[PDB]
Formats: sequence, C-alpha cells, structure tokens
Amino acid sequence: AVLKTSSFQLPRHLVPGVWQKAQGQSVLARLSNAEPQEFGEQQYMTLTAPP
Amino acid sequence: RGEVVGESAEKSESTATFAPVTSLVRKVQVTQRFSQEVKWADESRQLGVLQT
Repeated sequence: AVLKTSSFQLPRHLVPGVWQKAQGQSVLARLSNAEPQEFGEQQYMTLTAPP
Repeated sequence: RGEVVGESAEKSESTATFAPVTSLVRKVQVTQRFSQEVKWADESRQLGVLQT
C-alpha cells in the first residue's frame, strides 16, 4: 500500500541544553559570615551565669 | 711457583688458577602512608612531620 514514514523509523531530533528543577542554596552561608579558621577544632569561651 | 733443576733434570708444569665472582642485585623501597588530614595539620601548624 502507500508509503508511510513509519517504514523509515526516523531518528528523533535532540534539542540542546538540560531542563532542571531548582535547588535551594545554603541559608547558614547567607545568615552567618564565615570566619577564617585553621585546620582542627576551635574552642570558644562563654559566660554561664553573672554575679 | 718457580722450580730448581739440574743440567738435564725434567722441568715441571705449574700454572696460575683463576675464579670468577658475581654480584647480586638488591632492590630496596620505603613507603609511608598518612591521612589527607596530616598534610593539612602539618602545613597549617607548621609541624614539620612531613619533612621529618
């Protein structure tokens, strides 16, 4: 019968780029400034009760 | 060795002897392993552990 395109099994066309859902960034990096540090645990001094 | 002989005494056969000797070949290694943290601790605090 008549010649359908289904007989050719043509490849689909790829379209450039990638579609993505967004991701939330760090809040702590926005709300607390990074202090400079040297490798290892830091220690901080705190008042527990006043006179 | 030399020998002493009379005017028609029979002269003896005497010769050097030799031997070969061969080296061995000996391969030596030293390997020391440490965590990535030891590089950071050393190069921040200037410990001199890696240079040691």
